[PDB]
Amino acid sequence: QQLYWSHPRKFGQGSRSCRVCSNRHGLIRKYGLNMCRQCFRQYAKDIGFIKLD
Amino acid sequence: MLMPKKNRIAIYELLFKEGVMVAKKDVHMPKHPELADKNVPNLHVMKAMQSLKSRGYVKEQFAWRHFYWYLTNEGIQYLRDYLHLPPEIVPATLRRSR
Amino acid sequence: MAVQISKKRKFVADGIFKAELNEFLTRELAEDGYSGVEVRVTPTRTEIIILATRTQNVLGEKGRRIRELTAVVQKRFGFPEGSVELYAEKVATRGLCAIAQAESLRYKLLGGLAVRRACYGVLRFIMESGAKGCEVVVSGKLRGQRAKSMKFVDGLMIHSGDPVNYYVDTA
Amino acid sequence: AIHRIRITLTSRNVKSLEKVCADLIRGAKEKNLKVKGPVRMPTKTLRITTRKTPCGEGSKTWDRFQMRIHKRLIDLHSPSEIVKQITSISIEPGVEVEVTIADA
Amino acid sequence: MGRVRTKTVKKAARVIIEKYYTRLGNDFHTNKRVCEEIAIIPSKKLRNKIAGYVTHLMKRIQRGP
Amino acid sequence: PLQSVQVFGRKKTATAVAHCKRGNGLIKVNGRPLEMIEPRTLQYKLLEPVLLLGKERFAGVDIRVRVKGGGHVAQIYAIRQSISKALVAYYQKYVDEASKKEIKDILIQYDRTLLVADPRRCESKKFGGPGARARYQKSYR
Amino acid sequence: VTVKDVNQQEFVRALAAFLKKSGKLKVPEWVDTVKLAKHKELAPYDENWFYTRAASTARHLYLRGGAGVGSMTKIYGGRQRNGVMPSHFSRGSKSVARRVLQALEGLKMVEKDQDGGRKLTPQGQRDLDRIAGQVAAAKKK
RNA sequence: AUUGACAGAUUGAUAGCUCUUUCUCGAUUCCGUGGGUGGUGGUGCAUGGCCGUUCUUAGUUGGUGGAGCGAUUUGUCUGGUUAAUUCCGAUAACGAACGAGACUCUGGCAUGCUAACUAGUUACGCGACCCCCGAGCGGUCGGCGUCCCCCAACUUCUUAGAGGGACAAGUGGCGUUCAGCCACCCGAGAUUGAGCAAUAACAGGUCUGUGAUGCCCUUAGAUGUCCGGGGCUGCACGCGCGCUACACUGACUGGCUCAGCGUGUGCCUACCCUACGCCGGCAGGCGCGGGUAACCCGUUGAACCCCAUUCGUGAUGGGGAUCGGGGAUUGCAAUUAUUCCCCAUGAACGAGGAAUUCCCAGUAAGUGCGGGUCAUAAGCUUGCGUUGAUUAAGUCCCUGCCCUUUGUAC
Repeated sequence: QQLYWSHPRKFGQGSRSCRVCSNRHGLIRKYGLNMCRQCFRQYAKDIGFIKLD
Repeated sequence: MLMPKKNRIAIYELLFKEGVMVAKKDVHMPKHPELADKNVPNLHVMKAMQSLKSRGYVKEQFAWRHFYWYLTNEGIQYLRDYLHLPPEIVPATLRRSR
Repeated sequence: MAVQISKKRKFVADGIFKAELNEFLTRELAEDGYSGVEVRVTPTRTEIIILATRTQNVLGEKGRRIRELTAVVQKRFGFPEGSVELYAEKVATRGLCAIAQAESLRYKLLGGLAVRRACYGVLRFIMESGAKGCEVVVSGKLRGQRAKSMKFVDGLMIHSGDPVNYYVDTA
Repeated sequence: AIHRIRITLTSRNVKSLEKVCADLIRGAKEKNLKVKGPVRMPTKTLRITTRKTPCGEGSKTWDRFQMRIHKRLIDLHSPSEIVKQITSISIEPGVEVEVTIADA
Repeated sequence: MGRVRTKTVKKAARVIIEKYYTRLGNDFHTNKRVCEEIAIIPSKKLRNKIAGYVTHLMKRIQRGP
Repeated sequence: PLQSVQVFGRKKTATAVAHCKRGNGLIKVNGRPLEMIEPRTLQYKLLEPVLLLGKERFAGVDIRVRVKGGGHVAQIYAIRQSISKALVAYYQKYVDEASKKEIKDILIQYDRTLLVADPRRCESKKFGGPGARARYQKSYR
Repeated sequence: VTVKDVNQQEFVRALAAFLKKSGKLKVPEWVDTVKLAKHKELAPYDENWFYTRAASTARHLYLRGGAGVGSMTKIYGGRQRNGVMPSHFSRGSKSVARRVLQALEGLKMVEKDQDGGRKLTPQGQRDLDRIAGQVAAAKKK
């Protein structure tokens, strides 16, 4: 019971997930995006990012 | 009609108090955002709502690991029956438009 | 309370919020004729304009669905009570909206009208609406189980350049 | 009270931000006092480079998603009522306005 | 070894000279501003090119048709 | 009324500003004379303009120079351009134009760099390689 | 004549000799044994190095003030052979810088400034700028 | 009904998991059936989306007309021209669409304009402080650090606005005296470098990015899920991108001295950048401060370079693998060495066979520093500057690609 989630989930790629897909690989952590790199590409336009160069 | 009574019944009342209710799809939250009377966590909340939906007394939308439970009229009538509430009640949709 | 987060980070977070809300509105008001959100913050208030065709449907009965959506938005994004308001505006020339038309086609396909004919009609509608031109692509398993693609096209179109950014509404 | 009020217009768009800046200067000239012209700060470039590929197995090609961000701050020597009248006008775009009281 | 004019230049210059032969002259920077006035040329570079071909046609006109 | 002229030289990212003034012709960079700066093999460079035009042309014009950015060589090429440019700008304004023209001619025939700044600037790297133009090695087999 | 008018290399030699002749610095116990920074394969070959770098710190302080220990480590930084891996920066030894700065403090060359970090003092400005004048009056070379 | 339990045996476990033995929500349950639900299970040869590639070259398309029984063809071309199906010009075609070009960002020119305490200040004024700071008998100068605000003066440097700015526009040739090419003047000489990028494809990759997803499988002794441990790092061997080198155009030890993109806490789940002061040889430790940032880090005092060192062609002080002993930090935990520091050890390697990669201008190469991942953190990557070559300015020989004619049993 008390040991069900009892493993240090404070740091490293166990803890941090994406805020959209929720898979825990290739997170754009920079500028607090915290989203899958594929997800980022998906939404980028809405976020305000734009490919100029 | 299930589980710890105090938790479940508090969920139902919060769902009635507002028209809607939300969660986050995150099993491990010994608190729940909003609510927070005593643990009454994510799950219990989330599993109640899924039970509601199955019997057809609430609707759904998911969007970015988060859940959005809009409540039905038949659902409202189920909740009022459960909580032996008066016929006036006013859930949430009263709101003066103009 | 007294945070004042980074000018860098804040703008990123704002766009992220805007994008999540766009998804949720797309997911919720799909069938209902959703055509975008146009948010703007103000002193002690955050107006958020829903753009759609069937405005009566998005509002609901007597004022209902809009109120449910405001409450849900309040609950989700950490907004005070009366710090946010959903304003449904009717889309001018719904034909020239691409995402509205892509929805209309999705609906038609779900109903069971032929893959061609629904897509052809939609194309004819957007050209009557007064476009420079169009390009409508349906793809996947169009009869049998070996994936093909339709590609109904007309008029003046562009792919290259910067101008594509603001001259073609894509969906 | 008269005090050294500071407006700070930050935005993602340039044209919209400059238009707002111009309108605030016009409003300051109308209700004459002072200005200390709109100070262009060095624009930042919020940049993300990612792989175009989902998965690993194309030729390795990269996106370079930019996001520019501009700050025009404007000094002013006035009372509060005039500032509220000015700053209430020039809204609808994404221009974030931050009005500081005095000095810092 | 490079800069040939596209038809989007050439057509615009010919059309300019067909309507405004009188305004246009040999000196490039005069008629560079004429091209601005009489025609809605969206970009600066394109304008600048058109005028360059306009000058070149003027020179051809000043020496038979 | 004083005769002040503040003129800049450039090379990659080296903004050397030489400042001429009605003086006795010291000519010092940041806070020190032209006999240090201290890449030293390139001393004749930062001397060149003075050596070409002589002390007679400089004579009555003291020049304080300030430099920042770039690397050692780029800074020298900046100051060398700047002090010569400044001298020309002084002669334009507070002497006579025929004298300036003569100085300009004497400089250019030596090197056009003394007045005209190179546009050359560091080219940007593109993915798929360690530099701008070079690519990462291909494996093939 | 100031210190900037002198070729900084032959300045620090003369300052070091000055600091030896004075003989009231406070060279600590280690000097012989110590490495000098995590950079280095070896210790200094010049066995009375402390005097030399003390001089070098002082002259740095004259040129740029407000220099803390961290700032003194940064200036005495360099390449770090990882050997089989590629090279990187490494900041110089803190303690030696701190001992040098405390030694100069006892001399009354320097004084810890307001807003943190060392600056050299008038009585220090004396010695630095005196020996500059000595170097200038060595010979015309 | 039959959810949830201190023992003690057992157990890795302080898993009420079990056997034992007291009690509990009290309407939860257990059993079917329908049926869900989950799945980094299978299937990319069931699909979507997204990439990649063919294919970075100049290519692709329909309407109407003409030619053919027709598949088709013409348009979309003999010729010149161009980077270009770019133009000029020819003409059973006519008049169009995409692509290319234009376009967007960037680079470099503006003593022009608008601009400033979060730029400089800029030169003044030196109002000075300031001590002999120095020159100098003393005045006047040289130099900074700064103490500076504002009722000093502005925009040369600075930031970034909107303008201008080059067009093949001038002169000379060459060219049907068209399209254009070459040179030279003025001055950036059409060419700074990216971004975007057609038709039709491929049964390219991706179901392990998605609450995009069909079907199939599995579904309580679970392929669900969580906890402990291990593994993905195992070494007769073979290949691929890399780093370090083989030295004296060097190594070491001092000294001197110049950057540019960035990034940064008070967070989506627990923590940033760090100045200054002491303690520690060193990694590091302890104090106090500044910083949601042109404000603090930060004149980011980078490396190579430069200038004095010694060393002397010896597997040498080149090289720094392997390995012994100790010490630090990160962490819940570091043994199969997490990283870092120290002492010690001191391998092959004396420039690499057949092969084959990449590149033409601030490029190659050297050289460091940012960003990414990141508690801990780059031999990778993606950016940044700093130093700065040789050689080309062409050709189809190889390898390929584009058009035309041609042959073809594909």
